[PDB]
Amino acid sequence: SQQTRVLQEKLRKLKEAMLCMVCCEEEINSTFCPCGHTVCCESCAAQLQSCPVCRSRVEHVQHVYLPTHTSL
Amino acid sequence: SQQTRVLQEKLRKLKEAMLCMVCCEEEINSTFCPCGHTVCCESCAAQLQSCPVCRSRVEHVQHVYLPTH
Ligand SMILES: C[C@@H](O)C(=O)/N=C\c1ccccn1
Ligand SMILES: [Zn+2]
Ligand SMILES: [Zn+2]
Ligand SMILES: [Zn+2]
Ligand SMILES: [Zn+2]
Repeated sequence: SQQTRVLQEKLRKLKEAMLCMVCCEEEINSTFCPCGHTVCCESCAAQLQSCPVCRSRVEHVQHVYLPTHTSL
Repeated sequence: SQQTRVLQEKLRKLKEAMLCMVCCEEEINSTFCPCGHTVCCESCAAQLQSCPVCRSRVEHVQHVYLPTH
């Protein structure tokens, strides 16, 4: 039905929100400290000197283990 | 259809996985440092000495801003 298409869109947007905002290919699993923005995979986070959301300097990157994480 | 029911179930399980493991009522927004387990809301994380997942000592709690919030 049309409702199947609406639910597919909600699921797609929720899954896209869990993907790295820089590469769009890997799951988010890293936090920029101290600002706390959690928007990148570990490979993109290692290459950024400032946060891509708020431009605060990245003092260090904290790996995060989230219950939503998935793998092959 | 049955497909609508399958998608509703996937959405519900994904949303439940974003809720605090201690109170089950608020969204997860805090990380235990240095282990990195991100399983609690701020109020539940504030009072724990050890991580509820791995038992590592909690040196501090980092607030996290997630795009799914
Ligand atoms: C565009 C995206 O794939 C990407 O940026 N990849 C690596 C990188 C390089 C510089 C900064 C952050 N990430
Ligand atoms: Zn990335
Ligand atoms: Zn930031
Ligand atoms: Zn809680
Ligand atoms: Zn832990």
